[PDB]
Amino acid sequence: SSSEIKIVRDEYGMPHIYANDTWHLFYGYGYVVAQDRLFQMEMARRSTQGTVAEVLGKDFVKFDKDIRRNYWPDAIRAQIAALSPEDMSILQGYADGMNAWIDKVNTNPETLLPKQFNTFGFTPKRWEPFDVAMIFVGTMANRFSDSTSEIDNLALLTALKDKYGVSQGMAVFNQLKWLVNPSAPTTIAVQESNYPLKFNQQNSQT
Amino acid sequence: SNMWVIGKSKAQDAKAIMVNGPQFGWYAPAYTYGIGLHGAGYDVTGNTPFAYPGLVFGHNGVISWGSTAGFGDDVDIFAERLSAEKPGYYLHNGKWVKMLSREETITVKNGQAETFTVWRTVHGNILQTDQTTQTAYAKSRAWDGKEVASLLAWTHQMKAKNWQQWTQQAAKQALTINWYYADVNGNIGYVHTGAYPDRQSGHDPRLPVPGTGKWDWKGLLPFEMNPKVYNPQSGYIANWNNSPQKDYPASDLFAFLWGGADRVTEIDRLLEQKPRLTADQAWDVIRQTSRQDLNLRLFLPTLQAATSGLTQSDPRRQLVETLTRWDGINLLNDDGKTWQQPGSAILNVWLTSMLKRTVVAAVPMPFDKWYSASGYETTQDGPTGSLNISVGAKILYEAVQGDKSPIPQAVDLFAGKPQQEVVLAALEDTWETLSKRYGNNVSNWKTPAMALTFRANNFFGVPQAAAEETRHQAEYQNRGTENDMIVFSPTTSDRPVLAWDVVAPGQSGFIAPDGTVDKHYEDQLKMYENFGRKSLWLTKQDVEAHKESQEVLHVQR
Ligand SMILES: O=C(O)Cc1cccc([N+](=O)[O-])c1
Ligand SMILES: [Ca+2]
Repeated sequence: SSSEIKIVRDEYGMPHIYANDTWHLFYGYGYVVAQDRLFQMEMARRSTQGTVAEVLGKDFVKFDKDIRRNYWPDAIRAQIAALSPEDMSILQGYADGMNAWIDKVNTNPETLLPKQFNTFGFTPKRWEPFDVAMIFVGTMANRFSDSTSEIDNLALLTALKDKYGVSQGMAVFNQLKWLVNPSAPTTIAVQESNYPLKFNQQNSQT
Repeated sequence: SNMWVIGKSKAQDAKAIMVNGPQFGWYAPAYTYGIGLHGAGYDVTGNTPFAYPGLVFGHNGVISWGSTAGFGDDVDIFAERLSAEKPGYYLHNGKWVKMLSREETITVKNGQAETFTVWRTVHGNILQTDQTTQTAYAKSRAWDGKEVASLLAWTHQMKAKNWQQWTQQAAKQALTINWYYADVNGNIGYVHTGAYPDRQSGHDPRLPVPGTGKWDWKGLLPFEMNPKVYNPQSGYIANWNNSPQKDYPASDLFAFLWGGADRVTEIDRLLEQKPRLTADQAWDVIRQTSRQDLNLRLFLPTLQAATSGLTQSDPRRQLVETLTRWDGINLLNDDGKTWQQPGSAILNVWLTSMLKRTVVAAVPMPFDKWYSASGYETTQDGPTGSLNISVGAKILYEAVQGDKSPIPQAVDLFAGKPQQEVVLAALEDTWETLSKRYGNNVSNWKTPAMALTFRANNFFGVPQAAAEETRHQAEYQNRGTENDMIVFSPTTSDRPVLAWDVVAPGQSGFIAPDGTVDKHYEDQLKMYENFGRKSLWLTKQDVEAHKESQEVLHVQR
């Protein structure tokens, strides 16, 4: 059967999904996530879009503005609109599977709603593809691959220039924040290869 | 986050062993989510953060994969030129271009809503603006426009059956991430993935560049430039977020450096110690590195040379002899709260004093506060992430190497005094602080161990569980949030692969409305503390044999 999804859980409660097409496969995944981690997933969804203060109040307004200023949601929706049908099925299947379990939860809340929803006073809403993509962007692109301190570096550099003069302030900056250090222990041994590019380390752009 | 991959020539009783320890902090419910996917070209098993569609840690029966943070520089800031008159515009290649903008309303439970505007140029969203200089800073990411494709490369890679197929998917992952490979034939591999900018000559990537047009990136470097190695001559791949390769530049963060003092040396020493390792020995590296003090190795030779001419009754020298007898492995006493030897406390107080006398004194306030931490700072709940060697301490290590360090010492950090005199002064500070709190008999010093908390708040600081759901562990372990091990072609089984993991507190986070906790809510929490692990199943037979329940759905799109 093309319409069948079989879910088998092991002795540690880990789900295994058996399905025959992409959309059913990721629908199974979505559905067991909604069974196991629905409050965690809903707070992660609010965390990555900056909608926490709607359910938790004034202490999260700064947090939500900071999240919203760091991305451009239309750019993400445009990436989703360019997917082929096979790729789009992954994301749509997953949201649909979650929604099927959220439909049962919102229909029978006396036994199926996660206690924390009662505790924090609000109920789960339905997901779309954008929401599944934003779980991965808000937490992996948007802050595990977004590190810079360039503005603060320039403030340190300026402060070292005042202390030690212009040429000397730059050489101390290179002492404290070197661009490369040839004695660093590397995962690839020098007999296999080295990085070919060389970079300016003089702030030549000013 | 660490990882060690052991190939054919270093493996004992297998062809390849991969051990991964992603370090994101510790949470309740668990950071990652275990999941097996069997259909549509997929046949996979493992666990992945926030149950992403693609599994960051797992295997497909032919190849296995894992990740650590790359920390390459893939973000630069562009200083945009504004105009007092004609606001919302910025100069770019000789014309005044209009910014993209969008309005946002923040709805607040029991408050008034707040609306603000987000601005974006061709370089990226505006971080901050300086009205005085009429400058706005745009953060520009090399991966901008490829977030979704990176999510998809991590999903498609689960189908690869070899190096060549797997590197085609690595070439599409655009974030700065290390990726690791192992396979049934014993091959191993590593790629420092992501999109890196092709910068103009003279661009110093540690500081901002004018956004008026001449400094614009030329494009993105090709995938051939990304550091990668397949079947290395050494027989193994080890990483603890250290540099990928000789001459590769790191993130521009002021607190992040790749220098001669690096914690990956701790993994290297254990893998070079034995000619071959078994799976049980590869797993056991998690326990040693978890408990290892990272600064002993670095500064013990300096301490020894400075106190060599002192007498036996000089307290400074006794502190050094305690350190000389220790191997650096912390172990809890029977009380479950103090460490067996005082070594970490001694290095902590010594290093704080050394940094205040050297690095901190050469830097103007308020930037001196970036370089004063010893690396031991925690609270009662314990570290929020991995233990590392602090920036201050990496800079100090270069200074104590003298002309053996490749980094020019533009300012003498010892300020004209012989090194030994600064080392002995800090050691007198140390003896004064510690003896006052514990007394003079070093042998009965009971210093406080670090603990470990599974927090109810996520890494953003947002609740994802009630506060009582927090779990406490007595021993702090410098190890992955989850650990997983894949062993290919075991001589000890008929199975072609064997794999294990541990996802604590458990698979489920469900609590019924009456307060009944799911059966799999905390069944992995004691396992985690004792360095245990559970089996990961992949084949149908194995899944059926260990099944606890089954649910069948009938759905049509
Ligand atoms: O090490 C870190 O600081 C966080 C981080 C970021 C990206 C990937 C990671 N991993 O285990 O794949 C870990
Ligand atoms: Ca940069």
